[PDB]
Amino acid sequence: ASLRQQVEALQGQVQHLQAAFSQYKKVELFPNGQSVGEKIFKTAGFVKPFTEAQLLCTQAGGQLASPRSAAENAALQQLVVAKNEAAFLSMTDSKTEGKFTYPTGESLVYSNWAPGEPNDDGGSEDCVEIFTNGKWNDVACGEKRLVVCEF
Amino acid sequence: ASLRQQVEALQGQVQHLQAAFSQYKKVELFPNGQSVGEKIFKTAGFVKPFTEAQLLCTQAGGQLASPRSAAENAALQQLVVAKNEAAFLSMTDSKTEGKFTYPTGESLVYSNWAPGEPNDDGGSEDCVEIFTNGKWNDVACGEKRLVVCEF
Amino acid sequence: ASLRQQVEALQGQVQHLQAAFSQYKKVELFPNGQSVGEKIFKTAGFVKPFTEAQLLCTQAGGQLASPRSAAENAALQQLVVAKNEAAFLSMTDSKTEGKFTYPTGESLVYSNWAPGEPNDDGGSEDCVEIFTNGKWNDVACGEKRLVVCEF
Ligand SMILES: OC[C@H]1O[C@H](O[C@H]2[C@@H](O)[C@H](O)[C@@H](CO)O[C@@H]2O)[C@@H](O)[C@@H](O)[C@@H]1O
Ligand SMILES: OC[C@H]1O[C@H](O[C@H]2[C@@H](O)[C@H](O)[C@@H](CO)O[C@@H]2O)[C@@H](O)[C@@H](O)[C@@H]1O
Ligand SMILES: OC[C@H]1O[C@H](O[C@H]2[C@@H](O)[C@H](O)[C@@H](CO)O[C@@H]2O)[C@@H](O)[C@@H](O)[C@@H]1O
Ligand SMILES: [Ca+2]
Ligand SMILES: [Ca+2]
Ligand SMILES: [Ca+2]
Ligand SMILES: [Ca+2]
Ligand SMILES: [Ca+2]
Ligand SMILES: [Ca+2]
Ligand SMILES: [Ca+2]
Ligand SMILES: [Ca+2]
Ligand SMILES: [Ca+2]
Repeated sequence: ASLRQQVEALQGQVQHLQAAFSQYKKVELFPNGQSVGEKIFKTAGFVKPFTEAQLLCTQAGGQLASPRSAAENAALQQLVVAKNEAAFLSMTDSKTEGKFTYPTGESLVYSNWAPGEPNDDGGSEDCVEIFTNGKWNDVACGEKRLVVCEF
Repeated sequence: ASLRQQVEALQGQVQHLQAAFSQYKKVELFPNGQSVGEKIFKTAGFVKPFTEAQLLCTQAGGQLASPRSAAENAALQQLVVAKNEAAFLSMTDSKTEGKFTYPTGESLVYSNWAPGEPNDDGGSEDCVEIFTNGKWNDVACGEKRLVVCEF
Repeated sequence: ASLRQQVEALQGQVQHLQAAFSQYKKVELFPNGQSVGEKIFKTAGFVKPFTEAQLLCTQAGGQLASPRSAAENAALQQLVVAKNEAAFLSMTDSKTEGKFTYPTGESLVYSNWAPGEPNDDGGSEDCVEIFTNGKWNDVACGEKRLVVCEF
């Protein structure tokens, strides 16, 4: 009656929010965001050394891009191609050389290394970038690569 | 009194939600977006040729700015005025020389041609740009113009 | 009635909506935003003079950043440091010299002045900027500093 009518109204509000929010999400993701599954990649539009880009992500409430999938990597790669800038991933074998780990300290459930990589070139390459072709290369942490954080 | 305090719940949350979403809408629209009606113009902030720009928009789940009225053209000019870059529109007479149409193929319902426009200069100008003064000029689709999508 | 078949509905949506929005929050605030309480500071990412910038904010539905607590101030300081540009605050003493107020003509409830500030250098400094250390300074309103709106 008066409850029928006000739930019926609660109905319209929630539909209005889904359409509005839906169109808003599109707006947010253009042009510096990629959506794939339940994760979002977003670029900061610029480049920084690993430690500098790493802290950018953590405090924004997310973390460096950690594609655990060829699908996540291809989307991330869509972002890297776009800026025409190779980007850091979250992974680092700085604990123990030769074995790369996610920031929790876990081990890689997925990789997309480029031929010859990782080679720890110079005896000092413990971070990872992703190329415009989507493939991986371990590299020194002090190099400035595109900042892309996952959410 | 049960579902009374069950729907009074969702209602509360739906309300707090609408406030949040409302403040956040105005945050994304700053500074690279305009809201006019139910349409949302958003500029990337850089220039591209028509085809690259067109792709960008289609891929963000939208398309190139297609002002359909005074009010809409005015909102779009804002973005243009602000970036001091002439932007591209979706409209083309690539099919029938002299007949400009939206991507859907439909003929124009509004226009704002600059005095003496279009002129298909050089014997080839199939695309459209909006100036900082609002008026329209046709241009070669190879030109790099400001990218602005509509959602 | 059959209403309990429909509140079981609003429930799930509101749930899905709230979670989905909660993630785009972190998404949007990166890299140019910072929340603090229920206020958001958002940088336009460039520098303009007081008059021009205060308009970009007021036309975006907001206003020039008005930190009113040590917290709100610390948050704003975050942005300024990141972009490495001292930013304008909303407050001026153009009405009455030596007397700083908000756009509401209201008088300050928090300040974090640099030592010996404000000094109205050359008797021509009616505006406020905030340094990369969080400290305040009264500057020429004609000067161009970082644009940051509070929403
Ligand atoms: O910084 C120069 C060079 O560094 C990176 O790659 C280097 C090394 O990591 C690779 O193993 C070898 C062979 O693949 O090439 C470089 O020595 C990349 O950032 C690369 O793009 C860059 O030119
Ligand atoms: O790319 C050069 C020039 O192209 C466009 O305008 C040209 C033509 O379309 C106009 O009809 C004439 C008359 O003003 O001007 C040019 O010839 C514009 O995009 C223009 O800004 C640009 O310089
Ligand atoms: O652009 C010069 C200078 O202006 C501002 O500071 C000036 C004045 O307002 C200060 O009171 C004194 C003492 O700190 O310094 C200057 O004279 C600031 O905007 C400053 O960053 C700037 O370099
Ligand atoms: Ca090592
Ligand atoms: Ca290594
Ligand atoms: Ca290497
Ligand atoms: Ca033609
Ligand atoms: Ca033509
Ligand atoms: Ca022309
Ligand atoms: Ca004065
Ligand atoms: Ca003064
Ligand atoms: Ca001063």
